[PDB]
Amino acid sequence: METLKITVYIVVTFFVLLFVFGFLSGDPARNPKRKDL
Amino acid sequence: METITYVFIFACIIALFFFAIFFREPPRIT
Amino acid sequence: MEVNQLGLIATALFVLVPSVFLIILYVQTESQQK
Amino acid sequence: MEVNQLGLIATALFVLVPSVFLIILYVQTESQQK
Amino acid sequence: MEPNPNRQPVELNRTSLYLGLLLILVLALLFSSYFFN
Amino acid sequence: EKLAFYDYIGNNPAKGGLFRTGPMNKGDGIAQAWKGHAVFRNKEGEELFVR
Amino acid sequence: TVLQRREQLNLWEQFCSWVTSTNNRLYVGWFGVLMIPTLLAATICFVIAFIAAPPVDIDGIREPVSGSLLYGNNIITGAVVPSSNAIGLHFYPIWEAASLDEWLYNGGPYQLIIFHFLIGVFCYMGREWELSYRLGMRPWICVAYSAPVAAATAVFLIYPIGQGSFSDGMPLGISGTFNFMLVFQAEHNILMHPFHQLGVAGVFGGALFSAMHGSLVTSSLIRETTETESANYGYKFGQEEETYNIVAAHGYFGRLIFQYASFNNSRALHFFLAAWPVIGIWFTALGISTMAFNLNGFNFNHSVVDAQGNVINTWADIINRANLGMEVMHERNAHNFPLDLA
Amino acid sequence: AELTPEVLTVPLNSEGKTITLTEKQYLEGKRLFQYACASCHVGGITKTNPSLDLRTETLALATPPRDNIEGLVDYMKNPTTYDGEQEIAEVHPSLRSADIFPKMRNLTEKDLVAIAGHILVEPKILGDKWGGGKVYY
Amino acid sequence: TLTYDDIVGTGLANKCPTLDDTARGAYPIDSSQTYRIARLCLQPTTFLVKEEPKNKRQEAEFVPTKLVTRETTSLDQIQGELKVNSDGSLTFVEEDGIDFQPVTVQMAGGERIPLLFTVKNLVASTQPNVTSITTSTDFKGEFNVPSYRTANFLDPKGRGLASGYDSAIALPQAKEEELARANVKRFSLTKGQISLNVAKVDGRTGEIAGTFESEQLSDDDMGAHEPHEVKIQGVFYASIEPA
Amino acid sequence: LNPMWRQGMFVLPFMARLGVTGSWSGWSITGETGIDPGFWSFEGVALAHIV
Amino acid sequence: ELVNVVDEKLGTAYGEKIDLNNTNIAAFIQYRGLYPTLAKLIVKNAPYESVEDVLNIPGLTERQKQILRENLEHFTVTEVETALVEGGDRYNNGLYK
Ligand code: CLA
Ligand code: CLA
Ligand code: CLA
Ligand code: CLA
Ligand SMILES: CC(C)=CCC/C(C)=C/CC/C(C)=C/CC/C(C)=C/CC/C(C)=C/CC/C(C)=C/CC/C(C)=C/CC/C(C)=C/CC/C(C)=C/CC1=CC(=O)C(C)=C(C)C1=O
Ligand SMILES: CCCCCCCCCCCCCCCC(=O)OC[C@H](CO[C@@H]1O[C@H](CS(=O)(=O)O)[C@@H](O)[C@H](O)[C@H]1O)OC(=O)CCCCCCCCCCCCCCC
Ligand SMILES: CCCCCCCCCCCCCCCC(=O)OC[C@H](COP(=O)(O)OC[C@@H](O)CO)OC(=O)CCCCCCCCCCCCCCC
Ligand code: HEC
Ligand SMILES: CCCCCCCCCCCCO[C@@H]1O[C@H](CO)[C@@H](O[C@H]2O[C@H](CO)[C@@H](O)[C@H](O)[C@H]2O)[C@H](O)[C@H]1O
Ligand SMILES: CCCCCCCCCCCCO[C@@H]1O[C@H](CO)[C@@H](O[C@H]2O[C@H](CO)[C@@H](O)[C@H](O)[C@H]2O)[C@H](O)[C@H]1O
Ligand SMILES: CCCCCCCS[C@@H]1O[C@H](CO)[C@@H](O)[C@H](O)[C@H]1O
Ligand SMILES: CCCCCCCS[C@@H]1O[C@H](CO)[C@@H](O)[C@H](O)[C@H]1O
Ligand code: OEX
Ligand SMILES: [Ca+2]
Ligand SMILES: [Cl-]
Ligand SMILES: [Cl-]
Repeated sequence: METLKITVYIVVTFFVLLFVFGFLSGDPARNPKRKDL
Repeated sequence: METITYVFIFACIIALFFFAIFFREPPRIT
Repeated sequence: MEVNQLGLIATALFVLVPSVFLIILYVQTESQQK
Repeated sequence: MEVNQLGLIATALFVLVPSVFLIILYVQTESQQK
Repeated sequence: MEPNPNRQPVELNRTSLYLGLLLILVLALLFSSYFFN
Repeated sequence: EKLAFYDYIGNNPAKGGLFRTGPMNKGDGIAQAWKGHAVFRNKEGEELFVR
Repeated sequence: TVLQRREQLNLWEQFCSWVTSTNNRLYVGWFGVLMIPTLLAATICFVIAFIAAPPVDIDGIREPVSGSLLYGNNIITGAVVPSSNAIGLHFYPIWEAASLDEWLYNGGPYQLIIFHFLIGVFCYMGREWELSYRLGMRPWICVAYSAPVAAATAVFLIYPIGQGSFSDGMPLGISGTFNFMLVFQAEHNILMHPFHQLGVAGVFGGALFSAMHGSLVTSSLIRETTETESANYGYKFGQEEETYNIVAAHGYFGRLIFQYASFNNSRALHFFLAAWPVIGIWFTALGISTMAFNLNGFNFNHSVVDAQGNVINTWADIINRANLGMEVMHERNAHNFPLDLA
Repeated sequence: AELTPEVLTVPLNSEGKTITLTEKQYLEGKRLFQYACASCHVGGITKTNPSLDLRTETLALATPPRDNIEGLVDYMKNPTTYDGEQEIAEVHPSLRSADIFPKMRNLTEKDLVAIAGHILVEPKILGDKWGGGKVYY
Repeated sequence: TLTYDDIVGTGLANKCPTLDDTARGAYPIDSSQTYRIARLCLQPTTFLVKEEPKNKRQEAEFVPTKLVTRETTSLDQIQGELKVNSDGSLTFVEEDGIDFQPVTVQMAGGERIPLLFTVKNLVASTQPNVTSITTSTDFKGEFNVPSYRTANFLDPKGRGLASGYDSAIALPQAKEEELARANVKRFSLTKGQISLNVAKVDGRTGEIAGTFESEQLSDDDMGAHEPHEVKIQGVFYASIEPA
Repeated sequence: LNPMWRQGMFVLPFMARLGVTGSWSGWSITGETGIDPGFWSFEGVALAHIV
Repeated sequence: ELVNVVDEKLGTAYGEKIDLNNTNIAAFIQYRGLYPTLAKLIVKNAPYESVEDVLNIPGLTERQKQILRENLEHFTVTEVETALVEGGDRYNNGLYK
């Protein structure tokens, strides 16, 4: 159960970090019109 | 036999989802 | 569980007969001259 | 008579599945251009 | 996608339909007694 | 009892039928217990054996 | 270490470009990065539990309720059963149980499913915003979808929180849904609550307006086909011209009622089609979410009294008799004291 | 049906003397009963002890008898258990414990008489519904 | 030393107090003075259930089980008279306490066995001539095992003993004799047995601790099916005081 | 007296032949209780084949 | 055969009077002077071989004994029924209004 807990914690942290750094990576500029936001 | 029947129908529905999305008639502008 | 003994064939034919009707119509549409 | 309770659906699908296969194939042959 | 050159049309003429339905129905008439047992 | 149960023709695989479907338990039943070894004797007390 | 950071940085940018690509068959996006694993986890656990989970002690009284198909249910009676009342609002992941057998007895699957499901649909809502931004659309489809999201959140999260137990969240099943509705009426008189009445106007009206709009556009399609063709072939995907005569449609509807009851402005009309059901569902979601804190439907029990002081019953009092029947019977082994206070 | 002087005539004491309440008295008693008592005694039951109700037949068998104005007024000053053996002002609102049950403060003799009259009149109007609980709703 | 907030959520609240390894003393008994057990605690560590074989001659064994109702199993705050008998033996007479817990354990293969783990109305006695309680003192006794559900409990079709329907109302014209065992609820009352093996004694404080083994029947679902035989092993703690 | 071959089991003996003998529910085909098969129980084998 | 023991008890004096060995304590409210003081003493000191044994409860006052004698006509005794006395049901049997 301990191994499963640590595994899930890592898995969740992984996806949440992708989400956060993803939206930090100049997301306003990812659109078809004014890409200089 | 009942459980098999319910799960069979469900599984056919999931398969249908797959074909309806990935093997749809492609929308085409003419 | 003591289910109706005809429930299985009722459900199978309910699925099979109209599905087959549609499949017949679809395939013979695809095979028509395009 | 105390017959096998799956005998009915076994016989029904034995007839229907290959018969439907043949009907699908026949009808889509007829609908091909002549 | 570019079309697959190996496709071929399939046919079942009417006589073959009748022959096949006869085979299936007679096989059913034969084996059904054993399915009911 | 496991050894006695092997010495019983209902577990012989050459006793079935092509359309006798399902588990062996559907035929003779679900085996519960060995009844014990039957010894037959006549009125003179000679031991007799069933063919 | 030197330019290696730039080989890592462009690789990150390639990943960002793929995640946010307008050319994936299914849009991924940053919301999709959270949505995809949580919906898959919830779906997989739900399917396995619906087929095979053993009975669950929903009300914490060692009285396990069977929800799965293999344990004697059909499609209509089956459910994934809410977690035990002994757990209450405590967080009960797999690793808090001594065993999977314990986790199953106590309704662990329910919590795993609803929490992943709710993350998933909140991210599905964010994803609807995100793709509209990538496509150069206006942004508010996600606002319409916030109505079903609010409603799901009310029955799986807000109501359990107010009542102090996920054992009172809506079960994941067809008959379990009806059980939730009946007990809700007994304990909150939701039928007499104006937010549920708005909900009904929202869905009755949405269905009415769907049929109305559908019939009026269909009624005024321009002839582009013969009688042996489906009229649907008279429209070609992406054509510039409108496919029906909205002047004809308005001329019909304006005479059906009167001229000024009919929309001639297609944008006003389609805003109305959006707003009516969406607002109705917002209010009914708020109904569940505020009856979660026991501000309940109107209570006119014994409101009408004659000159001597005898109660003169109204239809509200007959409703009360039905509510009492459900109240006294529900969870027949769970109450030891005279008031059902949650 | 009407709220008549006969309906409003209730036993004053255990010796058979009656009193005829005014319609104003009854309505004040009903208002005061809601103000200080209905949180536990709505409809003549007792939420924190459902074994004891406010039916006249029950009050008649209490010790001392509570099926009359003076008995009920005495109860609101110095409540006892059903057998009269223990004084329960520490856990039941009364004039004696108005310091800890502040809604009893400023209640006059007339107020207690009105509350008592309401309790005796209400079953004459409602019958078994008074003290009946949800079965009778 | 520990407070509720130190303990809450840890599982320690389901554990009985323990004694140090140094507690191997002797608690003197004065035959002229009366005694009581001020607190008896029983913490089960193993639930075994006797298998029910098909062969009526294969000796059945107690097999291990999985607890599925979490850390809700211990008996505690039990008190009663500790009598000094003519022969110097002691007899504990249980008077009150949290002396039962419903418990569900699961056999291999999934079968759930609910039981009312209990020492209700325990009377347990030592050997004679117990002039002091030592790590050689033992208690043996019997207790009552009442029905796992009490008389108001209603089955899923609303049938019960002191309440509920008395028939299968969803089968209005079915024959009733075949459903009698499900329709007519019965209230079980059986006997259990327990042994307490004292392993530690604090002679100064009157505290003792050790292991127990108890045997009793499981839930019979108000007569609907045969109960199973259960063996419970665990640890115990007791504080003795003059009364 | 009720082993797999009396019960019409066809793939169970093939899993057992190569060392899969326990269920996640705690039993083993040799009659043990409280065994831990790890992932590779009969159920884990079945799941692996579905995936 | 199989018998519901509570329904059976309704055919005895338990169904007609307050059974000092079985009836739930709220029934003592039916008569003057019995609840709660005597009712508690009666339930605690049960069972009784005959109704008159209720007069021998240790510690009764002289007035309490007089009150009990006045109410013996409303009492009965039958054999203790486990289903009615387990669960603390004589003190709270799950019935309110
Ligand atoms: C190698 C193949 C194989 C074998 C040896 C087994 C063996 C077994 N199966 Mg499994 N099974 C299999 C494949 C197999 N199965 C497949 C592919 C499926 C999916 C359909 C199943 C689904 C299945 C189920 C649901 C069950 C079994 C059960 C069993 C047991 C009973 C078998 C029985 O009664 O058969 C009966 C065999 C027959 C009646 C023979 C049929 C002969 C056909 C009809 C002849 C057709 C002739 C044809 C039409 C001629 C055309 C002529 C034309 C060319 C001119 C036995 C251990 C049973 C069991 O006990 O489970 C615990 C059981 O309930 N099996
Ligand atoms: C998007 C991926 C994702 C997310 C968000 C979750 C979320 C959850 N999982 Mg699931 N899971 C996933 C994928 C995910 N899972 C996958 C791929 C698997 C298969 C390996 C699982 C297998 C699994 C199991 C078997 C179980 C869970 C459980 C849970 C719940 C507890 C998790 C926890 O304690 O984390 C620990 C918390 C952290 C690690 C926090 C670190 C993250 C950052 C630093 C902080 C985030 C929180 C904060 C509010 C910031 C939010 C930012 C926001 C703007 C995005 C939670 C609902 C449990 C459950 O459902 O309980 C009922 C459970 O038993 N998961
Ligand atoms: C003729 C039958 C009839 C009528 C007139 C109504 C009418 C109503 N129902 Mg009921 N209902 C019915 C049958 C009917 N119902 C049946 C058979 C069932 C199932 C048994 C229900 C179940 C039901 C539920 C559960 C609820 C209602 C509710 C309502 C109210 C809102 C309905 C709504 O928005 O629909 C959608 C229709 C529209 C959005 C179009 C507008 C409709 C309005 C009412 C017409 C206005 C006319 C106007 C005042 C006239 C002026 C003329 C002008 C030219 C001067 C409305 C009073 C709700 C309620 O009670 O709220 C208080 C509610 O919660 N209905
Ligand atoms: C004619 C009578 C009538 C009518 C018209 C209604 C109508 C309604 N009731 Mg009321 N009710 C009634 C009688 C009625 N009721 C009676 C008699 C009782 C007492 C027995 C009740 C007690 C009651 C309760 C307790 C509740 C309702 C609620 C509702 C609303 C339910 C629909 C909804 O919330 O959509 C909103 C949309 C959703 C809930 C969908 C969420 C979708 C999520 C986000 C995604 C799901 C994806 C899915 C899993 C997979 C999709 C497929 C896949 C292939 C992609 C609707 C307004 C519910 C409500 O107000 O909820 C807020 C509610 O909780 N009613
Ligand atoms: C025997 C005797 C005496 C006989 C005499 C008979 C006689 C001659 C009488 C004449 C005198 C006379 C008429 C007297 C009248 C008496 C009288 C008042 C009777 C009462 C009748 C009455 C109350 C009727 C009520 C009708 C009623 C409630 C109407 C409400 C209308 C209503 C709620 C409308 C909803 C408003 C709204 C915005 C709806 C939009 C819905 C929708 C989706 C539209 C979609 C849509 C709209 C478009 O617009 C176009 C374009 C397209 C594309 C499209 O999608
Ligand atoms: C017991 C648990 C077991 C679970 C195990 C699950 C693990 C799966 C691993 C295998 C993955 C392969 C599958 C790919 C299928 C696919 O979508 O391709 C379709 C395209 C093709 O990929 C495209 O592929 C192209 C290259 S090529 O086609 O591969 O050559 C490439 O050009 C393009 O960028 C790329 O997008 O992929 C995409 O459009 C982008 C990713 C799609 C995101 C998937 C969404 C899943 C949501 C689930 C929500 C709940 C579902 C329940 C509802 C019933
Ligand atoms: C698990 C799911 C499995 C699903 C399987 C579904 C499909 C299986 C069924 C296939 C059936 C095929 C039948 C084809 C039938 C058919 O097409 O025949 C005619 C066919 C003629 O073929 P030709 O080469 O002339 O091509 C014409 C084309 O149009 C055919 O596609 O010959 C054959 O197919 C050879 C086999 C002949 C068999 C003939 C037997 C007829 C005799 C009647 C016997 C009964 C009476 C006996 C009296 C005693
Ligand atoms: C809840 C907190 C209560 C409020 C507020 C009031 N009463 Fe009460 N009442 C309550 C209890 C628990 C009991 C039973 C006490 C016991 O142990 O005997 C009672 C009893 C009475 C009675 C006696 C009823 C009988 O049949 O003998 C009377 C007459 C009574 N209560 C009147 C009363 C009035 C007038 C109140 C408002 C001023 C009132 N009660 C408040 C609980 C509570
Ligand atoms: C729980 C986690 C907490 C994290 C807290 C973060 C604190 C702030 C640290 C910011 C780190 C992210 O730093 C951010 O990364 C991405 C990729 O590397 C950079 O680069 C991004 O922006 C540029 C400019 O729009 C885009 O052209 C480019 O496509 C994109 O990759 C951002 O310009 C930088 O600002
Ligand atoms: C439960 C029982 C289920 C049994 C199901 C059996 C399904 C069998 C499916 C048969 C599929 C036939 O596949 C079909 O072949 C025909 C030719 O034969 C193709 O048709 C193609 O050839 C023809 C003839 O030259 C052209 O006129 C046509 O324009 C061209 O598309 C179809 O594009 C294809 O859809
Ligand atoms: C994809 C695998 C699905 C897991 C199947 C359910 C868990 S495993 C399942 O549990 C049952 C009850 O304990 C047992 O009776 C049975 O023998 C066992 O196979
Ligand atoms: C698809 C879900 C996969 C779940 C994985 C659970 C691993 S479980 C783990 O596995 C080991 C290897 O078999 C065993 O030795 C060990 O005893 C067991 O606990
Ligand atoms: O859990 Mn489901 O239900 Ca909400 O109230 Mn209280 O708790 Mn139970 O009773 Mn009524
Ligand atoms: Ca020892
Ligand atoms: Cl319920
Ligand atoms: Cl309660």
